[PDB]
Amino acid sequence: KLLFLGSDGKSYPYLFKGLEDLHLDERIMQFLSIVNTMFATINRQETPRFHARHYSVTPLGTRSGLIQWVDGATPLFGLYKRWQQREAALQAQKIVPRPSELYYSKIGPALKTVGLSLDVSRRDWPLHVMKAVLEELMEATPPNLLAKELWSSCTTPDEWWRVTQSYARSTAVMSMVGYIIGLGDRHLDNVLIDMTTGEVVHIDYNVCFEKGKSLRVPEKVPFRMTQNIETALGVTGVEGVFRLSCEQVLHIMRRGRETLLTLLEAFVYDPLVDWTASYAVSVWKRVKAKLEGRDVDPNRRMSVAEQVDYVIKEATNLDNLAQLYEGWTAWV
Amino acid sequence: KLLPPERMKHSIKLVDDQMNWCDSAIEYLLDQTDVLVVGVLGLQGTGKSMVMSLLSANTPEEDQRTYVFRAQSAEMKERGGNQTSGIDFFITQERIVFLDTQPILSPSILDHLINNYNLPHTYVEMQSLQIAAFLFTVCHVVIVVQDWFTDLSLYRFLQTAEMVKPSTEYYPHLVFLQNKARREDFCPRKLRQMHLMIDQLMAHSHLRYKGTLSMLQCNVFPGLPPDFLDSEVNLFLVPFMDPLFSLLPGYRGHPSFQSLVSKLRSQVMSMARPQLSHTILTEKNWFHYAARIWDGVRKSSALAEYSRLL
Amino acid sequence: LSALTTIGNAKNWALSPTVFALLSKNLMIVHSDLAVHFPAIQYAVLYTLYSHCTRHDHFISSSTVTTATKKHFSIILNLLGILLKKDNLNQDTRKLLMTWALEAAVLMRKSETYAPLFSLPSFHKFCKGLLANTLVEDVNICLQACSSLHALSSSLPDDLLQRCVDVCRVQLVHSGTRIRQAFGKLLKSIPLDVVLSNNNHTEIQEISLALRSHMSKAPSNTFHPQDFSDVISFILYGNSHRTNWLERLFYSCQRLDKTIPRNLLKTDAVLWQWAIWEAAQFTVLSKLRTPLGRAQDTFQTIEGIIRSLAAHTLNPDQDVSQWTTADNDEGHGNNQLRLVLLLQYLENLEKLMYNAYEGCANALTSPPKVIRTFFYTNRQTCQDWLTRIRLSIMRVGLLAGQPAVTVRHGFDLLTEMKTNELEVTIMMVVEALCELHCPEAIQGIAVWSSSINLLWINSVAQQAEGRFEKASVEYQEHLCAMTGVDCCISSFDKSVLTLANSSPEVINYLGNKACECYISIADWAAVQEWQNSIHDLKKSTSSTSLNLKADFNYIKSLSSFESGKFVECTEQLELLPGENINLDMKKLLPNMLSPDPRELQKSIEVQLLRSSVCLATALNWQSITENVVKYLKQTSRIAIGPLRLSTLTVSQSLPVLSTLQLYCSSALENTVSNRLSTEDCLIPLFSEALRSCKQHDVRPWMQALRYTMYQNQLLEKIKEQTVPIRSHLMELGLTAAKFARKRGNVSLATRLLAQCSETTAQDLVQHFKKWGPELDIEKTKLLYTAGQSTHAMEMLSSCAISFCKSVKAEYAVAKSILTL
Ligand SMILES: CCN(CC)S(=O)(=O)c1cc(Nc2nccc(-c3ccnc(-c4ccc(NC(=O)NC)cc4)c3)n2)ccc1Cl
Ligand SMILES: O=P(O)(O)O[C@H]1[C@H](OP(=O)(O)O)[C@H](OP(=O)(O)O)[C@H](OP(=O)(O)O)[C@@H](OP(=O)(O)O)[C@H]1OP(=O)(O)O
Ligand SMILES: Nc1ncnc2c1ncn2[C@@H]1O[C@H](COP(=O)(O)OP(=O)(O)OP(=O)(O)O)[C@@H](O)[C@H]1O
Ligand SMILES: [Mg+2]
Repeated sequence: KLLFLGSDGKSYPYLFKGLEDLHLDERIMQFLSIVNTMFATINRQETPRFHARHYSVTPLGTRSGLIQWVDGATPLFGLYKRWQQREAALQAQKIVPRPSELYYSKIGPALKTVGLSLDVSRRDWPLHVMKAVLEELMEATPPNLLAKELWSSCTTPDEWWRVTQSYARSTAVMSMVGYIIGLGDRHLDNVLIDMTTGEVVHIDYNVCFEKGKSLRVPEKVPFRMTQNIETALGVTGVEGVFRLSCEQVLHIMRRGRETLLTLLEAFVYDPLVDWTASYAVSVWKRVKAKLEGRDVDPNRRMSVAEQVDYVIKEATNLDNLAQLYEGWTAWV
Repeated sequence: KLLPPERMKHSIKLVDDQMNWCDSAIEYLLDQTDVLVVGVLGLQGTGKSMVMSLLSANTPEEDQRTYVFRAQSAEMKERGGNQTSGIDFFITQERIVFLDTQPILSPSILDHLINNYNLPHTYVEMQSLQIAAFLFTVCHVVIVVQDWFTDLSLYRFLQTAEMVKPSTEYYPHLVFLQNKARREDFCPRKLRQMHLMIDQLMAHSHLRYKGTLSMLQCNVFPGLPPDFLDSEVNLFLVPFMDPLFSLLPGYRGHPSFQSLVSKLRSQVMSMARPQLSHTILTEKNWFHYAARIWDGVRKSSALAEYSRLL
Repeated sequence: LSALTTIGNAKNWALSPTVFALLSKNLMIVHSDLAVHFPAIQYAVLYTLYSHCTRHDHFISSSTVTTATKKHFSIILNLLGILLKKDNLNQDTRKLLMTWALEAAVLMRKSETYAPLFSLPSFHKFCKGLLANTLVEDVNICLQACSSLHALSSSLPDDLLQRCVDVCRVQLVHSGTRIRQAFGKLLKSIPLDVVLSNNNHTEIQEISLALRSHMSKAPSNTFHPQDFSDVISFILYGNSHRTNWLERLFYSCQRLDKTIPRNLLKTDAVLWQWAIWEAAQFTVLSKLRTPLGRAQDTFQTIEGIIRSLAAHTLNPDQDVSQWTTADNDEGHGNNQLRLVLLLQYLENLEKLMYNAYEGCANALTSPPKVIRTFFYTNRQTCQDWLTRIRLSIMRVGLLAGQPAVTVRHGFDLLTEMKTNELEVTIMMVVEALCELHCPEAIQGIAVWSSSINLLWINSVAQQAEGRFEKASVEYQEHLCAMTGVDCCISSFDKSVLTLANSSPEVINYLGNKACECYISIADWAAVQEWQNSIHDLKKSTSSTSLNLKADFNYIKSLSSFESGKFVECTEQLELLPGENINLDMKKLLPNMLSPDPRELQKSIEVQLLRSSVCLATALNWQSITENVVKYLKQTSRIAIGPLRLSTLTVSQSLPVLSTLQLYCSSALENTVSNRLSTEDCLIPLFSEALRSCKQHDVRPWMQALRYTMYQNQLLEKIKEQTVPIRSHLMELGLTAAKFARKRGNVSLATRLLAQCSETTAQDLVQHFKKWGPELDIEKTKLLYTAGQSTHAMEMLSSCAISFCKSVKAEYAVAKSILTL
């Protein structure tokens, strides 16, 4: 991490990246900018702006790279860490365990009681055991970690309402963009919240284009729809501004999918992009199928409302959140 | 059932002109804590009364005939006499105590005492020392007003007064106010000399005359960097009373009088309030403590020792 | 430098280094570093340059001698902009620069031949410098900058006007008096297409950032009990017992031994927020042992006041002491201010209590161990008290016109109720959301509640979007299906309208909403029919609980005024409360006035109507103008209350009704003194709002049309030359018609089209088949929206045929062909 000074005496930090190609990140950022450009017209008659926060990255050859630094954003893992510290301090009167240790402390006795052991492979594990462990873990972490944070970070009720609406719209836009692209590995350290405006910004754009399904522990959820995220949207949940915003975003993307497909095709035929790090053709076909609405169907074309409902249901069922990586923190 | 006790319209006399206590300020005091005490010191025509009035409950646009602290009149200047006598008392609505003070070593008091110790000359000096010590032991801050720069005799008097004070030692903050400033005195070159002289003339004063009330940070000098001064002491300057091209006013070279007065008032009000004795005190407790201190200072021993030396 | 004036001030010397170039480019080092240690040299150089330039009219005519001075004005403007943009200037230098800038500006618009000089970049730099030099500690400098900006208000781009709007908004609430009036006039001189824009305000953002930074800091524990007592006395009773006291209090509450910007210390909004936060912090940190009483005494007092306000909200005929009666027009605004401060104080208290018993992360500092250990054991009592007073808090928030407070409280109450007060909470939350124009939240709540009879929420959701016709039809259908008797009234075809777009409390709410819906679209006949139907239903059902809360006298007065019958309008107005009709000025508003903004808006409208009828009767010059001008001036001064209150909180927007009322009052004040002889007597609502004000309903244009038709009719009683209002009226009517059609209001759109052209589908077809092309296109669009697509397409084709042989045919032929 470095620091630069401009003509206006402004501090512009950056970050170095060696031995890691950043050619794909530049294309991803360009795609995000093009997508955000489509919301210019709809932003003229709507208080919550339809924008997707992103940074700029520039490669310095084949392995080096300079990534911009975004300040003012706080990661979501900080809230959980602070809550754990506060709970430990309160319990002491009358360090904190890591997510892996905490998860194992509960998955051990359950497996021992059901008849299996920790030596068994993760794939050959009962579903009821994992579901019970997840339910027991969620009952301990309160869902007001993010809602109360935004409420306390404001000054007046009007400001609170404005930031709440902006946060809901930003979350919906980011979720739809991630689902279309196929971004994965969205843990608490890869999501940042801006207390000044309530917008959400991502960080690591590495596991994308449906790359998390081939890992050691595949993930099926399209985006992160944890308990805290849902509670921070209000009492309604995902049936208020979130659903409408998602539908509007999908309508905008589907109306102008020609330019997105052309940009993706151009990205595929790029000699400076290292896809392996016919794969590009498969990725383009998957993106085209998702945009056309035929995500999971032989020939039936799902509508915008049906697609939103199916995606939301697939990202909230307990059958998919239990069988996930320990570091993903599905209980907070 | 929570209305304020009362509002003071004019300052009262805390100490009679005969160096006698006047217990008549308890009617306007409460049982609240964290009180601030401000005192003033200066020569005869420096303008301590006007400064105290403008800093307590007055505005420059108001008239001098309705000030909280009586000021010198035009008919009095021609006779070369003083106006303020004894010690005054006044408390604003913010529970801030202001204490006035008669001129020290002024010829008016001497002349008035001529037609009324070995000679009637050391009495004025001792009265001035008594007032200085009292203000240095029962006040949170003391402001010294100087008509002209470098009198060369006020520093020695201040050191002597602090050396003969009544009594983990407490030393109130000292503020150097230069009244009736001119354009020549509002230059960085002269400012450096002023600060250097003030610092070198009070190297072993033991008082807090630096690190607080820095006019450099009060936007007085826009492009003057803080490093330009070796040691910025607490010194403030107060100026004298204050188709389209032809209507341009004259060039003064110094900020407006109202702006500087407001800045000085804000800085004085936003100052610290350290503890005086080894216990917490309230308004009534502070009044009783001040009365006891004055009584002890009157019948003190160090004063007699200094008296036999003159 | 002084000796050089002999040749510098010559009256017409061909030397190599020109005096202008020597004092403007050669001596450029005096402004870098010499201006800090030796400002006299810089002042002398600037003074001689100004004296030399003022004798040649700043070289405007030129922009031998003429050719040599062909680039002097640009250099002068660039120099002024660069110098003003600096932050290391002296008082004398800044004053001289401001005087020079003001002289140059006033000079700029005098000619009608200097228009091209507004496109060069130096002008933009000069404007930027003027805008960046305001908002300073000096008052005279700010006044000079405001006057200069107000001089050449026109000819500026949208960026400069947008920044000026934010500057005026932040300066509207100042401790002084001249600054407020100057900025108010400057703001009034800006068109509505920019004031009502949804652009972000930078000044408001900085204010919010400063407040957030101060709140995130550790507690100071310097707020004395006397300060808290004074604040409480001024909020609950209105008597502060202190003779600019906020700044003095803030300064006295600071410490130098142990960081809000100084320029922001002159604003009353920041000081009020700081005082409220400090009071809440003192109350929480003192174990609720405030001088007001014991721990329970404060809770009982707040509960009693909130309950009294809630009870008064149900029935306006209550006359709450110290909250509804004032002594003049100044106390009325103070009442609303006190109520807003009370709500903010309650919110801050709740935040502090939550942080005390639970804690935050990177937002608020953890309180001491004693405070936490005390609030942890007594958390249940606090939660119970908050839940018990939440119902009343919602009503109080709704009365004060603060839907955010009631929405937040309703959400918290709904969340706490995880186990017959469920319907009232949903009703209040729905109404609050409708006031904020958030149909998505309403739909979400409807869907959420459907999983627990409550199908009428969709009607309010549709109404929040601006569809009054569909909302009213749905309201009537729901009332008829829930009551059992036919409560329908005459209206437009249900099929065409749809194609285009059991408790007494619920019945009363639906009836009141329908009445308000009819009043919004300005349908007097519909209101009368609805009233008759409501009376018949109540008499045939013995409800004994339904009662419309709307003064019918005001509606009758509005109908009479709009119809042109001033004789009956005066008689109707003679019964309304308040001061008598003009034939004393400070106390215009009547006593026993509730703090509800609706009442204030009604009073302002009544005053405007009284002034209009008085002027019309007096006309058919200081005979009846000395009093009307004062009346309008007071009305305009009182109408600025809501705008000033909006700045107290970080709202990022301004009310539309209040802004329009203020603009209408200003227009009337200008027309009474000018007799329709200047362009300043017209409303600034132009067609430019079509592409920048699409987030507003059709109500904004109703007031503009109501006050414009009056002037149009009054034009027939003036013999002297006047301003052309026909074009303005036609443009305003067309824009309103487009806005109404976009929302499906076919009934109102038909009326607007008929008025501009001077209940069945066939009626529109048989009645319709500079502003010519626009009117034809609008008619075709309306016909298409009504369902007759073939007729609309045929008419558009014919219009295109006739437009192809026109003179310009630039924005008409292309638009018609694209639409077809
Ligand atoms: C609390 C600890 N933190 C969170 C982890 S943090 O880093 O310290 C922090 C981060 C921000 N925000 C921020 N802004 C700009 C950039 C990054 C950032 C950080 C780390 N990695 C990347 C990264 C890496 C690899 C690739 N590329 C590929 O993977 N494949 C091609 C792309 C991006 C980017 N983060 C704000 C505050 C803080 Cl505290
Ligand atoms: O009535 P107008 O002022 O002429 O607006 C029309 C049109 O309105 P309609 O949908 O009622 O025909 C659309 O306005 P919005 O729906 O965005 O509010 C807009 O875009 P769409 O037609 O795609 O909806 C655009 O029409 P276009 O984009 O084809 O140019 C615009 O026309 P103008 O910009 O030429 O005025
Ligand atoms: N800054 C100033 N500019 C102009 N005139 C001033 C200024 N300060 C004081 N004066 C005037 O000069 C005189 C100074 O006497 P003032 O009443 O201010 O108090 P003083 O000199 O401390 O009095 P005392 O003689 O009691 O010590 C008054 O007439 C006052 O109006
Ligand atoms: Mg005096």
